[PDB]
Amino acid sequence: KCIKKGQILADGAATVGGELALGKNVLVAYMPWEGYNFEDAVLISECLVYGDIYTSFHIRKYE
Amino acid sequence: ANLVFHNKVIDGTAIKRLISRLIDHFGMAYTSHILDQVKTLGFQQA
Repeated sequence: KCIKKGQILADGAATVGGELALGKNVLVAYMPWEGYNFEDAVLISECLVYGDIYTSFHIRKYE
Repeated sequence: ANLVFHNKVIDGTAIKRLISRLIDHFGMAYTSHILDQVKTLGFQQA
């Protein structure tokens, strides 16, 4: 592939195709559900869990 | 239980006034169970 000076070569973390990508597009409904979204609670599906939709890597350092 | 039969609406003012009258008449132990049941009914209809 021919490249110009200043064009993208690779994508980093939270970056897709040269854009900032901090989240996911998920199917969402806006309704009360048996009090499990009372106040500001959020009810989610297992698909977000076993699909690894919101899985993140966290690295600690011990010196 | 000689409860009056509400037939118009239950808004925020009505439910607050109803609970206060239940505490005076039945006490806090009875009303605590009434609150648990009304909590489920309101959640189940929302």
